[PDB]
Amino acid sequence: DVSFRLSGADPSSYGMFIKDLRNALPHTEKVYNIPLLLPSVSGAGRYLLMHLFNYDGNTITVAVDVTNVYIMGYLALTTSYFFNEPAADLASQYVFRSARRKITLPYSGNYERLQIAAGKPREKIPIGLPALDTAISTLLHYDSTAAAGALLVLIQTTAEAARFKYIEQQIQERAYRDEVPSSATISLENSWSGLSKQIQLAQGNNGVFRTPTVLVDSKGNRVQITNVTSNVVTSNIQLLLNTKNI
Ligand SMILES: *[C@@H]1O[C@H](CO)[C@@H](O[C@@H]2O[C@H](CO)[C@@H](O)[C@H](O)[C@H]2NC(C)=O)[C@H](O)[C@H]1NC(C)=O
Ligand SMILES: CCCCCCCCCC[C@@H](O)[C@@H](CCCCCC)C(=O)O
Repeated sequence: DVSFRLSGADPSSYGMFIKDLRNALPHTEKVYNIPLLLPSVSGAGRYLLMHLFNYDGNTITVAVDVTNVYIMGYLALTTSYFFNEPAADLASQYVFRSARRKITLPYSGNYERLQIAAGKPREKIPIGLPALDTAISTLLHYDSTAAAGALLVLIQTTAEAARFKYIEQQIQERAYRDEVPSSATISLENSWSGLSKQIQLAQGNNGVFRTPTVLVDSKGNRVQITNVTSNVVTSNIQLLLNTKNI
């Protein structure tokens, strides 16, 4: 299990949490020095439990699939909550079994469905450590519309930060003040599967992408990523989705 406490949190302690999160994900192989997530894991070992504490010390436990960093559901007091998707239902067979009741959320976990439920794209949802504190508090008491927005915050400040050093740094900059994610942040989130695939395809292609990946940079300009010498590959991406899962 990994843990993060919003009470007394700073860029340093958040950085430690993201390191812990990355380190809790198993790999037997690195591709271009980037850990390669496993094709599959059987049993309860497939799921990592993140213990998150809001400023007041109230807690949720979040279940994360270690093969893809997808949040499947969470526990809030004695109630478990899972996304409306087969992978999450499967997760409910292994985690939070001692919960008194189980609620299935009226949406899947994908960005498009969550944005519809929340009533706004994540371009317009501020993120940061204060937003994460809010998200935790929101998830403690069931409200499906509010929960959609909270989950959009949660996914980006945990899973996406684990996947990209740039996103981790973005959240560290937002330690005491929320701000909507940069277009670069959104771009990286959307391209994680694509980048993971192409980095793996580069293995037998002299470090060259079979298909170029289009990203928006920090300055806000659209750039093409064609090979492994790109800063996105050498410095940014921290975890690779296995091509068996793409
Ligand atoms: C591999 O990727 C790099 C980009 O990371 C490519 O180089 C850039 O491409 C041209 C010059 O060739 C310039 O417009 C850019 O300024 C370069 N960027 C950087 C950061 O140097 C390179 O062309 C690619 N190589 C192959 C074989 O595809
Ligand atoms: C893709 C259609 C159904 C969703 C399948 C699993 C995705 C939900 C699992 C958690 C998810 O929110 C991920 C990030 C979202 C990626 C989906 C956007 C298209 C996560 O928890 O980081």
